[PDB]
Amino acid sequence: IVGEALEYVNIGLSHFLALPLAQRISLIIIIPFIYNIVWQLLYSLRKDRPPLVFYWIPWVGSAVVYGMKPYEFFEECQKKYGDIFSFVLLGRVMTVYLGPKGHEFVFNAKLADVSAEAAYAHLTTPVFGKGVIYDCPNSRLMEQKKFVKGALTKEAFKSYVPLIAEEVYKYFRDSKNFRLNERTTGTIDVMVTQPEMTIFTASRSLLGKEMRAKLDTDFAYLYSDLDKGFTPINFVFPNLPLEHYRKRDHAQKAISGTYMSLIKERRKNNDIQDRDLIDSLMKNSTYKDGVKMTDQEIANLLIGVLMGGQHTSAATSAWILLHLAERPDVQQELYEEQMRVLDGGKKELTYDLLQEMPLLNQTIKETLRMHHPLHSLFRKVMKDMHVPNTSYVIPAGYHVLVSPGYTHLRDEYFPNAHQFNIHRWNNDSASSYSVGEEVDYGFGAISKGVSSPYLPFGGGRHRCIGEHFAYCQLGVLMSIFIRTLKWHYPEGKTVPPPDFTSMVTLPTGPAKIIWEKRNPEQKIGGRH
Ligand code: HEM
Ligand SMILES: O[C@@](Cn1cnnn1)(c1ccc(F)cc1F)C(F)(F)c1ccc(-c2ccc(OC(F)(F)F)cc2)cn1
Repeated sequence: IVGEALEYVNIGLSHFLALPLAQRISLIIIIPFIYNIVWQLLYSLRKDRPPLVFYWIPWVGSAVVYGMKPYEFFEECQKKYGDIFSFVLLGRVMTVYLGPKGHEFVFNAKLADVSAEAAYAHLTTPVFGKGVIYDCPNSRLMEQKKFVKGALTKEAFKSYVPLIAEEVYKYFRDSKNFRLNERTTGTIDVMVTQPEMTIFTASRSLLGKEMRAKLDTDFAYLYSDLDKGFTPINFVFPNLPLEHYRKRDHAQKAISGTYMSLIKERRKNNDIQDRDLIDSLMKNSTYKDGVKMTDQEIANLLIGVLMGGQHTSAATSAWILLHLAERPDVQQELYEEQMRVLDGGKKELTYDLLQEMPLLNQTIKETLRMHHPLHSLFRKVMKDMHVPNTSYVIPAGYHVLVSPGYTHLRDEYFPNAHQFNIHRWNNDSASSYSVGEEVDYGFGAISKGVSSPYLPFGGGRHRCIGEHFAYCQLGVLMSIFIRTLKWHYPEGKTVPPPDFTSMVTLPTGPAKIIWEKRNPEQKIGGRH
């Protein structure tokens, strides 16, 4: 008789349901925690799965450790388990593939194996709007990137350079952080100054003078609100009945409206030229199946590209200034190059002259190596993936995580990886370099191999299309900083650690530098 025993199963369940509320609430915690521990131990005998990082708290997983310092988490995991390992993150299973073969396994994954929009849609769509980037099929994204890249040409960069330089000189003249006509030395926070310079220069060149002029009004409040909405909290809390979210949503509606007003006002007056990205998106924003982007999708794609280039470029800027601020030898070297290429300052900065400043371009290159703005890129795995040369299978529903920024800081690929050395790039000062065969996913010919250990702009179909614009912008910025100012740290200060819980790996604030004018009596002309 085990019928007697199955009777006691029923009896035992009734006694459980009659336990005090003190013991049942403690059991609604103990039973998940123990089953979590038993499951992991049985999962560790699966030979068709990467090793899984142990963790106590269910659902949360390695969240805290990974979120606070992810490169140190990866290196500990890499020493324990090798280059392929999985870890649980706020409900998901993330399979990291570290190193250049992980660049290949993720960035070059078949379109049917992995989805970037499935990983990112809740991150970006609430900020940018609907129908663009990750709120549309991949084929739509590929052509959207063709549209934007069609405004990012050599000829456009030759007109952006004097526009960007004008904004920098105006910032030095008019901003309270400088006032170079009035002050010859001062202290700035680079996390204050660089996001401002970045949007001022990005607005003026990409969006035009009307949109730039709007940031001198109360309208700048809306960019701030929108900017605050650009956060990784959206991964788990995209829309909450909270106040930050309404200012964010209001700002998205208000900013896309301004852009549409200009779009419809320029099409009504047929004022459609070749000035800015707006004119280009107006002239060239029809998919190859003949559907035209709407005015609203055009404005949402403007917010996406402006927001993305905003955070990457302003963090990089801030990092270039923070590193140079303890390197007066590099400032000095960079300044000699300015004097040589620009005839002691008697030549006007041009896009062409920027391409003859290899040390300045190497400084950007070296900063992006040490401070890759994106420490982790995700795809959601759609179909079961076999990891080559292993017995590993990554089942559907997993995420794959690739981290070229980790590889940038490994000694085995960059000698003395943790030293800032622009001369590691002597005779290799180009933003990036397709080391062979190319391929086109819809937005131009890019590198087919993505095995490079330096991948600041990723690779494959989801590869950045902003790299030439960002060099142009940073190039002009830094060329004017160098020529105008020396700068250094307050006493006993140094490079800050990155913020990895943020949207980009920007420096922990406040990060102050002291500036002094090279020519205290030089004045900046124009009215204010
Ligand atoms: C220092 C500056 C920048 C860096 C290091 C950078 C880095 C990256 C990386 C790593 C990716 C790949 C993301 C992924 O694989 O999930 C990417 C994609 C992209 N970036 Fe950038 N970015 C920068 C600035 C910009 C700028 C200035 C623009 C446009 C003006 C831009 C537009 C884009 C676009 C459209 C994509 C495509 C994403 C996709 O296809 O899913 N970025 N960028
Ligand atoms: O790729 C971006 C940024 N980007 C690139 N180029 N310019 N901007 C982008 C792409 C196309 C655009 F049109 C605009 C745009 F902005 C992005 F999609 F948003 C993006 C994707 C992922 C993350 C990320 C942040 C934190 C993370 O870490 C932890 F721990 F999870 F929080 C992990 C991942 C940040 N940004």
